[PDB]
Amino acid sequence: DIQMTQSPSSLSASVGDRVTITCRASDMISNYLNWYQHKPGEAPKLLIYSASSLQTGVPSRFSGSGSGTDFTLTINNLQPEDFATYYCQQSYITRLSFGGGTKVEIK
Amino acid sequence: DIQMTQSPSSLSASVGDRVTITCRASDMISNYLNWYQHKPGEAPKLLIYSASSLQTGVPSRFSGSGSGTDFTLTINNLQPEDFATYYCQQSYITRLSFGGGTKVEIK
Amino acid sequence: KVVSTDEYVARTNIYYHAGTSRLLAVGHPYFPIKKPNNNKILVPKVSGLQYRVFRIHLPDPNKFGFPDTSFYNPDTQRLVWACVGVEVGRGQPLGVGISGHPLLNKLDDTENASAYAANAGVDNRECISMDYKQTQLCLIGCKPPIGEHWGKGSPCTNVAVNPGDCPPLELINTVIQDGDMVDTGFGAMDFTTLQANKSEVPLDICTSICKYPDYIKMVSEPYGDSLFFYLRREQMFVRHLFNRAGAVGDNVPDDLYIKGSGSTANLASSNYFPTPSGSMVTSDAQIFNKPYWLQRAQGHNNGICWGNQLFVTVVDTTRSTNMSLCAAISTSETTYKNTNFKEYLRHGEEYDLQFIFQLCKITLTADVMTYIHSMNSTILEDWPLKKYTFWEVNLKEKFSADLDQFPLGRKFLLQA
Amino acid sequence: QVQLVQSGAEVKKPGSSVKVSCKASGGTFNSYATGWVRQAPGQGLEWMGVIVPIFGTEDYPQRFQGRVTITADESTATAYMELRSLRSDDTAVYYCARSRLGSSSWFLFEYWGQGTLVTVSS
Amino acid sequence: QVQLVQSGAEVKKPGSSVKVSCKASGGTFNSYATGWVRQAPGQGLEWMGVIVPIFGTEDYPQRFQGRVTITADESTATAYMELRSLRSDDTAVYYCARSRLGSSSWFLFEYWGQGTLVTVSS
Repeated sequence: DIQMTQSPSSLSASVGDRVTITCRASDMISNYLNWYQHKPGEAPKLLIYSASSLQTGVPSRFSGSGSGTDFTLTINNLQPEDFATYYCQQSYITRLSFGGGTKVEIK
Repeated sequence: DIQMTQSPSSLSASVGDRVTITCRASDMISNYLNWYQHKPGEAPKLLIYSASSLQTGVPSRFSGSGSGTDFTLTINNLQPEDFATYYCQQSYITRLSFGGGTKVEIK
Repeated sequence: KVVSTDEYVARTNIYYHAGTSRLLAVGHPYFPIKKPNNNKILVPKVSGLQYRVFRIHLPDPNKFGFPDTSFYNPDTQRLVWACVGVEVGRGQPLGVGISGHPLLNKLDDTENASAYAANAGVDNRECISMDYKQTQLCLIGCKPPIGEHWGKGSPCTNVAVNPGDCPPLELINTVIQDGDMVDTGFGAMDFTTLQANKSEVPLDICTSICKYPDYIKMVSEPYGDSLFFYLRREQMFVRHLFNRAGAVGDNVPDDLYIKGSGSTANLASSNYFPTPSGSMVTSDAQIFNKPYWLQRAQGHNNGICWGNQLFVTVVDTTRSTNMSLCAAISTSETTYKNTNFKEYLRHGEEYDLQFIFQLCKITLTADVMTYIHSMNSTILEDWPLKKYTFWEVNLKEKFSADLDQFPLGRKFLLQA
Repeated sequence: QVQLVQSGAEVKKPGSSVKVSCKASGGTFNSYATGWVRQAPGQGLEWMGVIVPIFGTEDYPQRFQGRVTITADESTATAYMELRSLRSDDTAVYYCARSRLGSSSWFLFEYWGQGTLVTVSS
Repeated sequence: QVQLVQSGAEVKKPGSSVKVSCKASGGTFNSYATGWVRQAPGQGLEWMGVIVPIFGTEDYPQRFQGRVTITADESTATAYMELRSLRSDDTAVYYCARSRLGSSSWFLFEYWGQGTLVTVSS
């Protein structure tokens, strides 16, 4: 299988800031990376697939970029509804796996 | 066959506003959606076909977008001649069907 | 114990000639044409890959009017016909016909590939045509032929059956009738019951049964009444190699491959099927328009037509050209439009048959009576096939003793 | 340009059959696909059937099969719609929609008739 | 639109087996790929297995092979997950993720269940 590392594990931000989360793969996985958002009491929700494409109904303030072993998620103009937990997921092989998770909090 | 749901069923607007109408399909129909305009005492008139394309002779203030099961019609800078009834139509199969219809009125 | 007919049947030196004038059949090569409101057929289905079964009726020689009678004693003799020569005349030019499906289940071309199919769709069906395998065959007998095919069986009741399971398979023997379908390169199976998507074989066999003659069972019959003579000739090769689309019924074992990644994360279809092709029609390879002499049959029956009845089975795919017809809706236009013309397909087929018969007589002693009664009870009573369809031929009014007045009689007199 | 002209208003009794025509007048049409729509008093639009003589297509909704027949004549460029076993809920306005050969799809119904009123009552 | 509904909370003893269901209610689904996820108290998300009935794919993680079975029924559009030999560390919330045919990839898990709580204790 493939192990994935997500950084950082926790960060604090204020409304209107820019937040970046880095994701690193143990092998070359091309662009087979997806980003998920999870809030307490709800199901996980997909934001970015194939490391660049934006899911329908998602604000354009979310973006993602990367390839090979390095990927990143960017959120511009943070809003009060953006405070959640974010996860990587590789889909290079049929034995999928998740990252550690990054929790965004209020400064 | 395929059932289609159109929302809302009635709305009131003023001259110069933006009006959006949502249309939902019971199955995946790709981009096989068309929008029709109907006024009392006249025949129905086509505006948008294939969910994105604009019919010749139609003002550019009309637009449409969507895919899969969700589609939408947008009208910007509403004029006095835009007050009519609007219908969805799927053409994914040869057994075509219409939506419920949305009536735009004067505030 | 079964004895040969040469022991208890005596042959005389009287010969007769019989023949049909001309048989024609015109129709649609794929499906019948029927009225929308009614269910009566307007245009039948006539194809080059249909079994042609002719059931031929002969006069009763006991009641037949012979110029001379002293050659036999009606008090203790009975008469019967024997076949000694057959010719099947076959008109029309040589040709090859093709068939296909507008929604045939084809996924990819696997003969040569450069990219991997990593995404599945909803409907991947295509409009595909091909030409079938080449086959000629003729069978002659006094009983209708026997064919075999693959069909569904009765499952065991120990465990329940879920939707989508593989149907059980068994081999079924039936009687070949006029209008049945011959094998085309996909096997001898019931396509109606063993295939549910209706999109795996072309339009003229997708709801039919393809049958193959049961030669082994026919030649092993103790009396040998169902086959006096037979000829066969068939050939085919492979033109295209494709996949099929659908859900995977049986998974490939994990010890036959190494798993991939990226585009090859999942596996492509392993339900490969080929496209058949008959090669080429020539005049030198034809088995028709030639006389057959029935000197000595393989079985114990040596051409005796019990019950005044004959059966001839013919298959010939070497003349299967379909004609295209066009009709103009409006002729008041000087520029071509696709919507101003209508297209139709037709197939026509021509036949001729001619026979030489010999008169035989049988002495009815107690042992002979017992043997014939054990062989067939209806023969003594005369001195069943009502639920089958054959092409009926009535030769009760076409015999002549002037043997040299006909093309086949001249050859018969020339060979002897 | 081209204009589609429909027949006049019809008054029928229950149990009878009605037939409506739709003729193209200007220019040369060379029709592509034909379909019929209706509107009942106080209701929306209902598709009633389509024929595409090329590709050999003829399809009607399930609630209308057996009572609706749609025909086209290319020599005179005239479409016909047949309703059998009329009921009191068939009182409505009927519209003829047609598509022209040379367009990008068979469902570009850019040509519409003026509509015909049919009243089924005793 | 379409909503996935899961079964109720489960309380099991160690050594037993549990089975969880996931039914699609609205519209017609025609599923593409099915997978199961879980979250333990105070931990992250763990993938537990995927099946793709087209292409004939069925794959589970190494730490879960032999105890997890994932099944799908297309007639009723219902997914099932089976756990055998339950342990005290299997107390968690389980989520059903599904993809629909007609999308651009098999890993577009846009449909999720509400989650089912499973408690393994004596």
